[PDB]
Amino acid sequence: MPRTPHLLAIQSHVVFGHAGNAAAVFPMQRIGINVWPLNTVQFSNHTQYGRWTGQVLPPEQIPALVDGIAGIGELGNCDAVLSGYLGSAAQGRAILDVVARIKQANPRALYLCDPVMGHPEKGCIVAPEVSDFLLEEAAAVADYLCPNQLELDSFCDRQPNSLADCVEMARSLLARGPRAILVKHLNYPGKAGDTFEMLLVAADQAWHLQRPLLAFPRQPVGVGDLASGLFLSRLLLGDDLRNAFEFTGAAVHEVLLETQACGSYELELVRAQDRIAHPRVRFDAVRL
Amino acid sequence: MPRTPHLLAIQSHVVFGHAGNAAAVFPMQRIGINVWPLNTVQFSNHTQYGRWTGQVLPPEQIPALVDGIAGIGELGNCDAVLSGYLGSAAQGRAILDVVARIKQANPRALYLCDPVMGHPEKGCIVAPEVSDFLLEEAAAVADYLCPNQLELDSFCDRQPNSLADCVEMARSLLARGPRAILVKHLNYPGKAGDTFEMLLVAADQAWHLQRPLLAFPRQPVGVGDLASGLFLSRLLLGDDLRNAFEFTGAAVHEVLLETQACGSYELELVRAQDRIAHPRVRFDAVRL
Ligand SMILES: [Mg+2]
Ligand SMILES: [Mg+2]
Repeated sequence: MPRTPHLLAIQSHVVFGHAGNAAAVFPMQRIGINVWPLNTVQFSNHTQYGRWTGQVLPPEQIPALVDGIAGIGELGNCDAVLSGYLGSAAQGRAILDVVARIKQANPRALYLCDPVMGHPEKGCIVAPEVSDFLLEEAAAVADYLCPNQLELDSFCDRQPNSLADCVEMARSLLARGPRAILVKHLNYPGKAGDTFEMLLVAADQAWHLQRPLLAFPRQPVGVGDLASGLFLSRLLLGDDLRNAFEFTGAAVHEVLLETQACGSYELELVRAQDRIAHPRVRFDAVRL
Repeated sequence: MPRTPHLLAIQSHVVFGHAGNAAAVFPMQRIGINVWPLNTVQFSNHTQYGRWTGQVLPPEQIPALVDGIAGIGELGNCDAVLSGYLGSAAQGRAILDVVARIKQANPRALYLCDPVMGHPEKGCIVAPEVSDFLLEEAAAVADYLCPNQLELDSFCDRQPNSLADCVEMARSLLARGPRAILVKHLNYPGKAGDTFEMLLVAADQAWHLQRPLLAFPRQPVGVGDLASGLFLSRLLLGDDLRNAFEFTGAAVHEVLLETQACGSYELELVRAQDRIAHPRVRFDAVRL
């Protein structure tokens, strides 16, 4: 059995429930990744409850922690950096500094950026300096950029007419530097109302993944965090682009099926773990 | 399949490597526990490297976080509280306040205290107010108290002549309130030099567990954290005292075997995970 990959995950932490690192870390470890969790905040619970308690790490604590890891000579063992929601451009910059430092120590390290500008329940909830930093700075250094449709539309300053337009939008982002664009959640006029769709676009290839949309009274939080981390993990474990894409789609569906069957608002990560590791159902990606 | 237990784990976090919550959380989730990780610190790496970076949570942030969970109405779902190393008596008190609040919301909740006063590599490294708080306050409310021999000897103000004396020492701690005393690491005159031994003592019963001591150039950190969390998890999953005890012994040995076979200083938790969930070898406890 080959060496276990190492991944530095720089996101929110919640004590109860699942969001950010609390949505991603356990699933990635479960499928064979040594995760280094750098928690950018510690809250009681995620913000979508409309109430929470906790303090946010000042952004300088991010490169300080990485400096500590450099101090024990371990930074070269890091195979990837993963980021998600950012509370400020200052936090974003601290993350990019850490990405550059890790790439210095290991030139093969990957950076995956999950740009978060809001959620479908509300709209854009991020300051212009955050959305501007994501496009102008993070996208310029990210190996993999993983927007939802909201961020895709903002990045491109374009609203799609069709699935074709979403494909061209993702393609147009490649000119910025990333080797692939994962659109983790599609929304375009004429998309079937009962379907959850994803796109993966590289210069090489374009893939469309379709699965049934599950009904919930309240949209569970951290699905994007889960998808991003699993996708990156699969790539570190040697999957090609299409197989990482299909695994992610299949594993996220298992979590959601378990979450739904339990009547839970929080993702049933522990209960569904065997089906994260080995999903029963595999939805095939279609080439565009 | 029965409901997944919930456990609040209130300990240190390290970004790289394994100690405190970073030694315990993943293994407990892996065997079927929903863990609520409340990180009392976030350091770059554990302190036994002799260098590290990070800030410590002020102790008032502990009941504040739990207050947040109460605010979303979830505190009653907590089945256990787990603590380990304490940086101050003030931190200890905040943990006990949280234990009392949880026991109010769920009278069946268990508190397991892993009292940490040092490690065998050095000696006692904790202030008298910490070691005094552990005995006088934590032991008075803990359902399960899990000392190493160092803490057993300090608590009893007694040095053992034999294994028999260690048994009587553990027994004498029951008068303080705990339903069982797990001595996670035994050391007494005449113990075989190549053996790792544990005791579990309840009013009911006394068990001795023996396994081979593995050779390492540097003692791996977090073995006690791993053992405490697995033990408690097994009890939440319905094991009796002897079976929780034997599972813990077996699962910790698998991690150590993988850690040793890799030539690693840090615990190989991810690599060994299938053998945490289902240990190959089971060492039988012997009744005393
Ligand atoms: Mg997200
Ligand atoms: Mg310990």
